[PDB]
Amino acid sequence: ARTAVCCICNDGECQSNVILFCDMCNLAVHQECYGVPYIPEGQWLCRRCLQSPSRAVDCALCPNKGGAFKQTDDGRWAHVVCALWIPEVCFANTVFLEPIDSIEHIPPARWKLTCYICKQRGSGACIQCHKANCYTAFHVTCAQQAGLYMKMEPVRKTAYCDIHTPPG
Ligand SMILES: [Pr+3]
Ligand SMILES: [Zn+2]
Ligand SMILES: [Zn+2]
Ligand SMILES: [Zn+2]
Ligand SMILES: [Zn+2]
Ligand SMILES: [Zn+2]
Repeated sequence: ARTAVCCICNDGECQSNVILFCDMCNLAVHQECYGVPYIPEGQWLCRRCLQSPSRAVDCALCPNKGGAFKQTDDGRWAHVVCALWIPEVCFANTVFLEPIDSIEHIPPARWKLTCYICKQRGSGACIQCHKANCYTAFHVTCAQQAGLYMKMEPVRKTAYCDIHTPPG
């Protein structure tokens, strides 16, 4: 395996929890952000390149492409980071961080919000600014690519619009 920031947490701090590179698509992920408890001595492939090596995939939860995908339990693909941040979604196995399931428990309202970053409605499940009584909505990956503050912390997962970026 080959051991640039982890595209799930956007942190470059490598260490016991290394950043792996897919030997086919050059995806870079922490073994703990993507669910890789054992690293192979030879080539490592992400789940997308194991299954759909010559075809990119769509996220079931956002309109954006690229980054780190797992299969869902219902015939789709989703971003790890989208599954992490949407409250009703989860991972069936929390060590392997797969499959992504419970997408059917997302309230229809999330698909009716308008992402204020890409301005699209109905193309993914939005989350909202964690600020009380701020209703600004965004896709998880749109918040990531736009550089909004997004923190997971022992586990609370708080994301903020640019008005409400918290002290730090
Ligand atoms: Pr299920
Ligand atoms: Zn990471
Ligand atoms: Zn790959
Ligand atoms: Zn996504
Ligand atoms: Zn968006
Ligand atoms: Zn806000």
